[PDB]
Amino acid sequence: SEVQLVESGGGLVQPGGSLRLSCAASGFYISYSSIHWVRQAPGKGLEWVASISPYSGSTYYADSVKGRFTISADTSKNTAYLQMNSLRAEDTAVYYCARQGYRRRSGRGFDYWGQGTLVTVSSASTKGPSVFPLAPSSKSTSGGTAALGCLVKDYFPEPVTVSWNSGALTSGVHTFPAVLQSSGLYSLSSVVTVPSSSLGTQTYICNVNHKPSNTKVDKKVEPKSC
Amino acid sequence: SDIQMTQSPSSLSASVGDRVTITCRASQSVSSAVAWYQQKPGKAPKLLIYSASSLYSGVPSRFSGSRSGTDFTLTISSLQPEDFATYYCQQSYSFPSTFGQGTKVEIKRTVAAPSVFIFPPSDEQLKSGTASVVCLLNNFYPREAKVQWKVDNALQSGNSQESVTEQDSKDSTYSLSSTLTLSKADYEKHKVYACEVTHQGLSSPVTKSFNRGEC
RNA sequence: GGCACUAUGGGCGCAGCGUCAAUGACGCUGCCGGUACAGGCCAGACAAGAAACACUUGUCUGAUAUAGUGCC
Repeated sequence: SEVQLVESGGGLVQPGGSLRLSCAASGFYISYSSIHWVRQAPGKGLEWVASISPYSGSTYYADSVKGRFTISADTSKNTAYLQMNSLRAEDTAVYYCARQGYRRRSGRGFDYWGQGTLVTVSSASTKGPSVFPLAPSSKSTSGGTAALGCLVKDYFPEPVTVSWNSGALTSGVHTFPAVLQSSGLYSLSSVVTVPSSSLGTQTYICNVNHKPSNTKVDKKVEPKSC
Repeated sequence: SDIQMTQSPSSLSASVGDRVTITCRASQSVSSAVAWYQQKPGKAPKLLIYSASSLYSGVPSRFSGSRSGTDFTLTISSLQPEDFATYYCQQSYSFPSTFGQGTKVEIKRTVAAPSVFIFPPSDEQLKSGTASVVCLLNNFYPREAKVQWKVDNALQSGNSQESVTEQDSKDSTYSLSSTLTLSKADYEKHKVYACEVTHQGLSSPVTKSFNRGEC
């Protein structure tokens, strides 16, 4: 129960820049097991990166990182490291370090993994969102209900928080995953379905919060009529 | 050459009580150096099977591993509700190590057709010089869905982006959002902007459209 | 790769010197090439050590091997 691994030190870093992840062990002596780094791109799968071997310091790399990354351990500190160099837009991910088990107990299976650190690489500066209403109307009514929403447009970095009527409205909302625009910025929309007859009777406000740029935006969404 | 790990199915929709088998095939012999994982959204992976058939300590017995040469199938005898997640095979036969791309297991329910909504660009955004045209497909199952944008009947490519929700906690349906991006100028050069929605619950592809400058 | 044929500087002939090459091959002599037992040692294979490689320690293959050719 007492094995634990705590990554630390990830962040934003510009393309070509460098960043050193940490991997603190506790509950076991790090020296007698093989320690890995695995990465997982946003929305993608797990991608093995690196490993260093007990008693030998034998290190290994995946092709996509070879010659840039430098896996190491420091047994006086019970910690493993991942030095990352000439980082690329593709290197954006959450990084896990992992303990491969004891040979007789778990083969070469990875029996403990950290909770991951987030590594984001971009040339994009921080930029607060534009919010543009997605106005409800006909073309957005399917009988008793209407769809309406906000576009959170051209912000960096993740995440934003989107609430409706300062949190008072929650059911039937969908806030969508951010999508990365080829400009290096993110952009998402959030939609709410309401009973159509409430369009004249209940006001609706999207509350868009983007702490990195320290901007809070309320957009009243109003119907279009004719 | 690096060993290839390719999984099937890439996603699988099943219900509690189902016998589920995920298959995975290595590009060379990897003996039994194959590990399985369960990963749930936002959390870190959890080991299920090592040595391709050794049930990892503390993992419930409905999980089992199996091998025929380079064929590795992780099978769950009787699906339980906390099993809905992503699964991974891994070879640790040689460095570099290789993971499969992943099999997501989603909840099977009755076919539900999308409700389609479209939203023309704001007066506010158009003032900025950009026009984004948004199509929402609401509360459908299964996930598979064609969104096809037409501007004066011309099929659009490379100017739209899609986003999908995770299967809903309460009706186990999804929602998708395709946004068309245009320059303001590209927008005023045309009149009819349309969303074409093609889906299994629909008898034929449904379309929602508008005319630039409509009340 | 397997088979069949054929040949057989100790699995470790070197003073070695080169070369390719990043380390085994290759080449070049020169001695010695007699015979066998070696010791020792090395390499491959495997196993265990908190152990993918490396290491330690244990057995095992090193004419059941090695090589040229022929053949599918």
